[PDB]
Amino acid sequence: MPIITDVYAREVLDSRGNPTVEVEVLTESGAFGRALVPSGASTGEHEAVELRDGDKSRYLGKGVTKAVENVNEIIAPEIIEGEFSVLDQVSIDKMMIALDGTPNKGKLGANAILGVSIAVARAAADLLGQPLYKYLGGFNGKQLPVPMMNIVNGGSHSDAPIAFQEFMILPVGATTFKESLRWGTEIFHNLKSILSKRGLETAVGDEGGFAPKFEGTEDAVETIIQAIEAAGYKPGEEVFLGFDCASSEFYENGVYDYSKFEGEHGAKRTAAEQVDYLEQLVDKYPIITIEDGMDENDWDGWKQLTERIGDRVQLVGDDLFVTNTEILAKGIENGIGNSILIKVNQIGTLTETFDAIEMAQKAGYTAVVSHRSGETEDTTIADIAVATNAGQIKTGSLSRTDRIAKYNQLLRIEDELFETAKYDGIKSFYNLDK
Amino acid sequence: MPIITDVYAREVLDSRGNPTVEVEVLTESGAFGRALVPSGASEHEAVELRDGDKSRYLGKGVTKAVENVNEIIAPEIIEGEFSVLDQVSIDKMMIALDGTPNKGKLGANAILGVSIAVARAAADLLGQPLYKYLGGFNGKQLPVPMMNIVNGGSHSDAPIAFQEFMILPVGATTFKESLRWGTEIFHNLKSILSKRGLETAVGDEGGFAPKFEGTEDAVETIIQAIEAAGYKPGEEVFLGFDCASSEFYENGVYDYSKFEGEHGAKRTAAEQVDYLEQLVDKYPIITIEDGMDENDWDGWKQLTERIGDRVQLVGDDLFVTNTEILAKGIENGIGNSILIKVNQIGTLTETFDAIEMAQKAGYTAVVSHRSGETEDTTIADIAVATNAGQIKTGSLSRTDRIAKYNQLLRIEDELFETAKYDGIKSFYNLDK
Amino acid sequence: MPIITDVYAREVLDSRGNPTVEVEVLTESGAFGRALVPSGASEHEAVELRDGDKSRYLGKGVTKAVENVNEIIAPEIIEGEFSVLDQVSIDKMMIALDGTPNKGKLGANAILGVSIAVARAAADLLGQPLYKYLGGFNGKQLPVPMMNIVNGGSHSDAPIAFQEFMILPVGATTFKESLRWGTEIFHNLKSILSKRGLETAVGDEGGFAPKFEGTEDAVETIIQAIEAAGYKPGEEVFLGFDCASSEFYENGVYDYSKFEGEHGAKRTAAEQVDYLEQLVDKYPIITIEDGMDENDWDGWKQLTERIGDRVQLVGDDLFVTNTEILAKGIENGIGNSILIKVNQIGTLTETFDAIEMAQKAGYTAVVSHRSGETEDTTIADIAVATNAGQIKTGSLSRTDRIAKYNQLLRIEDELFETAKYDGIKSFYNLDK
Amino acid sequence: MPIITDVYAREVLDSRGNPTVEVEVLTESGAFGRALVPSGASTGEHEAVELRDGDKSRYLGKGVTKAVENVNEIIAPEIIEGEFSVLDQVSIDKMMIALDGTPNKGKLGANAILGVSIAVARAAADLLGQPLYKYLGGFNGKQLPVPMMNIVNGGSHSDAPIAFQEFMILPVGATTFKESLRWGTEIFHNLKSILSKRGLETAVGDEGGFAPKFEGTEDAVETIIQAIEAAGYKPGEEVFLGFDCASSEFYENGVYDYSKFEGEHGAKRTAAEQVDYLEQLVDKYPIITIEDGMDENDWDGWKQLTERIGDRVQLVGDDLFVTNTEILAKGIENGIGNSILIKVNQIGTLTETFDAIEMAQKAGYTAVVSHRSGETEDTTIADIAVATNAGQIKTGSLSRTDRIAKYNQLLRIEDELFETAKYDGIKSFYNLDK
Ligand SMILES: [Mg+2]
Ligand SMILES: [Mg+2]
Repeated sequence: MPIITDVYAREVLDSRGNPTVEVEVLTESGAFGRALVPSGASTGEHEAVELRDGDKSRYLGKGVTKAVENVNEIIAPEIIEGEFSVLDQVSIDKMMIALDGTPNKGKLGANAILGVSIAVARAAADLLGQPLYKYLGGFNGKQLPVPMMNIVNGGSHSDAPIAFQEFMILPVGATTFKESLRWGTEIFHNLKSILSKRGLETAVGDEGGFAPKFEGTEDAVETIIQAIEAAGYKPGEEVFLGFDCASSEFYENGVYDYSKFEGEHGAKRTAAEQVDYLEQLVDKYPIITIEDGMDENDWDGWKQLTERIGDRVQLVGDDLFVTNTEILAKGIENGIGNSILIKVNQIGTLTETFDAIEMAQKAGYTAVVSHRSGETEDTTIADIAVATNAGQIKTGSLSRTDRIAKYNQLLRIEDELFETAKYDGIKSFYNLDK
Repeated sequence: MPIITDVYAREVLDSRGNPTVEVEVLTESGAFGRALVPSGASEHEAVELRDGDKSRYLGKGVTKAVENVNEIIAPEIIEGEFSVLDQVSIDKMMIALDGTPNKGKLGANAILGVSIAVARAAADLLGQPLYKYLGGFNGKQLPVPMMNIVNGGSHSDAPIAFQEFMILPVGATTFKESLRWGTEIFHNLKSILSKRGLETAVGDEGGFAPKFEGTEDAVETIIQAIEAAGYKPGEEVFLGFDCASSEFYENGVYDYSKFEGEHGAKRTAAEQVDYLEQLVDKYPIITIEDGMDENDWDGWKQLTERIGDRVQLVGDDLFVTNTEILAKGIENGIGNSILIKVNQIGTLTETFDAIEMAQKAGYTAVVSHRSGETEDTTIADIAVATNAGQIKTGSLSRTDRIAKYNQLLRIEDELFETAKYDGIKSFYNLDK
Repeated sequence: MPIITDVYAREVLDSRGNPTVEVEVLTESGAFGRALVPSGASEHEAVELRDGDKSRYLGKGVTKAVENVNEIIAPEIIEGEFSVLDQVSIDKMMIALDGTPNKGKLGANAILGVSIAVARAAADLLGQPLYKYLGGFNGKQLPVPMMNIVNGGSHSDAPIAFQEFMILPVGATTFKESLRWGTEIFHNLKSILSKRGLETAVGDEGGFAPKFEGTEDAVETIIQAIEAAGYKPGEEVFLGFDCASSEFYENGVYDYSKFEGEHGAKRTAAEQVDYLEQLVDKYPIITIEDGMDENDWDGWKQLTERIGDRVQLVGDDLFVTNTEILAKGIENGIGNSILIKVNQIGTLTETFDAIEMAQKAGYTAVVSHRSGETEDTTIADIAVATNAGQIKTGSLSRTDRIAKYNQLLRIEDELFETAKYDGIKSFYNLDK
Repeated sequence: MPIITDVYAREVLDSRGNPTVEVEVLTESGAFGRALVPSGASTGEHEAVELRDGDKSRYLGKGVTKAVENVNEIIAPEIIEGEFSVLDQVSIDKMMIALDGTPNKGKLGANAILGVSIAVARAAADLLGQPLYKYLGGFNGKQLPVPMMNIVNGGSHSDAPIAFQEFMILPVGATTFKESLRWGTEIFHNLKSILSKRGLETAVGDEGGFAPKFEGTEDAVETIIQAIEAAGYKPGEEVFLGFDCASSEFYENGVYDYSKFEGEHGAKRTAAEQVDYLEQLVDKYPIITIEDGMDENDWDGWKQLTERIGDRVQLVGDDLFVTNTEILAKGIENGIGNSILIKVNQIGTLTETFDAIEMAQKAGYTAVVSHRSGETEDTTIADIAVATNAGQIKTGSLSRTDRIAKYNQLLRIEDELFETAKYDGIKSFYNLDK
């Protein structure tokens, strides 16, 4: 029954219109799994890199035929001839890491390897008749994540004078994930009206949120607040706010240079002034989470920021950790941050992904599983959040199926869990004292 | 074994963030089907059921529809011991159970959910690809895609009357190649827009709504993106419109001033035809959807006599996926193509009847998406099952659209050397 | 197929010769699970049900608990048609069926028996090793074992206050190697004791209770056995205590005179901390269990501030595998590790919640045996399922202990090249 | 279905902390059996010898990697390539005896061979859906054994001035095995109190019984009696006593030298005086069984002892017979003893074990299946006693799971047998006239 008999990859498209890898796994008894890999980075300092073709005359160089070939001609024959059972996730993942033989995964491609890794796990779940989350996390996978819902974009994703890349709402005060999703959409739609009445742009970006021409950061925040209240919810209690500052995008030579995005008179802040500024914002607005508040290399700044607001505010390393456990470990040992953004394709296997989540959790950090800019109809990250009782997810705004499909999968998971389902609300932030 | 043992509905979300119905069907032997219903309409149209509870989802909840499946439709199926393979008796039974031509008591969305999920479960039981279960052994023709790229009319702040502008990669050898071109043209257009300082964020169907100066600006810029990607506008890639002329038609006149400024022409039926013929003569346009008002039957006649031999004329608002109205169009020689919106008629059986009617009249049947979509890909399989030759399932952005394209890629891959992509020969309705 | 068709309990014996509960679960398809319950306690603790019939087993019979399974719990499961895979709903249902927080109406031992046997049967149905069914695909980390070797306090006639002395073979490469070392050290100690004319018979946990002269004699002799076996006390093998200080704590004072003669120090909270720090500075001690009284929260704070960065401080009596109390310890920064006794909380679900809480607070969760054990090996699989990193399951003597060790050997063997043994890195709770 | 497809051995630990062999057998249809071998002797005169590694730097020379290798590299390939069905116990056992080719089993190791032998039988029982006892003994295996329960130790297992190695209680007067076990524990626990009140040692030895510092043999016996009575049972009727004298341990040159263990003034008895002494003890105390009352080589003494008390007292050869049927046969032909201790690993296969039991039974002797000092979680000897309607077992005191697990298995066997179960009490001693 469980021996893997076929592993097949093909070229398909992601939510941005760019090629990506899809892999299908079949066992001798006919259990089946399909995996679609989200967009990645083909160059980087510390992450698994995906393999692109570079053929300027197909898909503007973004085709993934090489990665597809590597699956079909290198990985699949090793798996088939090895007679691996679909249940041996870790050996298969370890075999693929060694077969690529680079820390990068850049010989075979992180996209090739991950497609296989997830396809196998899904096939195993199908074979056992298990919901994926329980196969991945065992019998006690039951906690639905509080979602970080992208609502407004800035920085390099906007023309408006705003340095922070993304603003989010978090419906922590709901009692079920189902309710939390509802609130999200109500707030989203109310915001759309408000923007439309103001004559601002209503079309959406990659994450399915808005990038309107606000006057600045406070305009943006306060308008979100207004949308929360207009929908009938309370900002301090039921719905909270979050940032992805992506501060690396505007940091150079020890200066957080807000004028890269906020125009001539934007503040040029030192590390100590960046912290003061974020503390001010947090004392003013009901902000529960900040991603990349300091630069990916400003560890002293991260330290300062963690010492100052880390007891009562979640601080998420994205560019800081890059889903790398050697870097996460150094962060943990130095008391920097209290949360890590887990991007599955940035590390490249399910096994390594679960090791990062476990490492994070065991240090009292939160592990927030994350979408990419180019997503697919794959809903695996919803199952991973519940499998690990992660307590949080970041999978986009409240439009576009590349985002909504994950929310739908969470609805199905909560439904199926029935009376065993758990939604911890504010207690999901176990990384926080106050 | 094929007897249906569970029919279960659930409230989920569509691509616009509004509630829709999901239905799951199981047979005694463990075969499984899931359907999600696209966004619809709450005359002459199957209607979806919305809750109207101002405190939930702004009145757009579908708990009553979900409840109609679980408390009314499911027990009828289950107690009736219907086989999962008896698609037509199940659909028929649901139409009778609802009792109104509207499908308004149970909801088109309750009914269609079941209808699709039953078919998918049948395909699962039989080990068949869905397109082959639906269409028989000969379902093998991949559609030329109508790819939305620019929006106007009420979907834009720009002074353009027509609602959609489309590209059609007819000249490609395979569906796979044609999809590639779509994306390359689309990405070239994107960077041309940002180089002109125009807006790049997308709407419901994953396309652009840029502030162009006018209809000629939009078209000419689409053409330039096609050429900047290295494809020939006359032969490899054609253009298409959805004018949605019903939107700017008031009191016997096509009032472009509704969307196109203060000096937009007020146009008579004869002047519309002239303008459309002008555009067709001045640009490589192969299809026009709703070029005339839904009730301007005289105008439709005129337009079909004028350009029908060489341009596809698609009724959307004109036929509303209603076979009574389609029959009348055919009998009176109006149009040469019909947009099929599965949730607008409400069953798979009626959808296939509607397609069959169209095809037997020498019309093309263009299976279509809705503004609010889902992760569901059934419309891809319908297109191939009926060798329709065409599909309209959005731009090259948003998984709500791309998922359908991806499913066509899997279908073509699976079909291997039996797969067919006709290109310009897909337009069997066109005398030219 | 996964529906539970039989739940059956039976009176058997534990490793001390006292009655305990055995439960067997069967599914429709023939999948099978057997659990045996370890010895417990008849406040803030799940309680086991004892018969109290002075004419049977000296009042320790469990016929009423067995009867609660067979006449009350089983029919609820069977009539409810629970799937064997629905571990959390079954446990939840049993908690509600009992109704008291104690688990005192049905008995923690009735409930836990069912809970474990259901999981084992699920693992059997799925063809999965139990650690993988319980923990998901990534359960692969073998625990460093806390190996009891010498006993004191109320488990010895010798003048020693602390109840247990342990070795930890942290420096080993594999669990297999670490188990080997345990046995070699233990057998070397045995012959050193018989060469000194000291007692060699073993207690409940398979260790020794020799009449040493004092606490320094015991420790120094353990170290010598470690060195006589060719291992380095500082790096390869560390020591550990279970002081069980609650035992000699009266009226605000740690009264070593309870066990340590007539001139054993009466010690204040501050003087306990000093002494413990002294020992830690003078010997390679990596863990202390219950170094302070179960109710001396101020003292625990003090001790954790003092040595918590570099010594593991385990609450046993302090937390009583109760998440309300654990939460408070975490909130107040007391301890850095919790002893998990599955029968002290009473379900697998609550056990995993308790472990999860601990791990998420940066605490280690040390799965534990009880004085009265059985041939059951589930705690081995729990340790690996949760990648706990540690286990406390006895000395290197008695199958009640060795069976668990043997099961860890099978687990490691089965895991093959995926198996992990972290050694000193298992102490992720320790800043040093 | 029944063909053996895998035979696998590994190193595990016994109840004394020493390596032993564990073997697992699988058939093509997935029937499974696991066997753990108890401690043996690696040298001997007349027994199967187990194979130890002799590597002084692993497990102090007691590792069994060689035996494990022999299973995996010699026995398993013969079984797999031979395509033996799991049901052909005797051919497989005969094949292993010949493959080792020595009377000792010392080439491959008695531990290697037995592990396989039992694993196969268990797999066969699993394959057929049969309780093991019925597979081994056919449909009429239904008699629960009267247990010989170790309670007090002496001789070389004690510092106290007592020559006899072990003292036992036998709850012959109970009506079920279940009840008989209860009585055992009640007596055991009562004895523990009494000893504790006397200030004597309460820790346990290998068999889970006591080795306290009694004044001598009578002190020991009478204190056991006291514990019987204090628990509410009658010494002459419900509970009887037994010995393992292990008289070989203190015999030399025709002298039973009690001073080897009972100090300066211990009696030095001739063979005729040993018999008188045992007869005296039996007339004084309710002793129903004596193991190795005479030396393993003192056949004339054994004769004398059998002629004198053999009609009314059970006399068990352990060191005398060494589970060897050539020696048992000579004993039977010479009228020596009336019972034999069956140690499965001393002979080395299940087949040979059943031949010894059958030989014993057919001579009107009793066959008492026995534990070893180093035991395991294996419960096979419980099934063997019932399979053969042996009527007696010797599997230790009433503590330690290495002992209790056998008692538990007997409880399960009795339970499952239900109304067909049989516990003969005193009539189990069919070898006795009076
Ligand atoms: Mg239209
Ligand atoms: Mg303790």
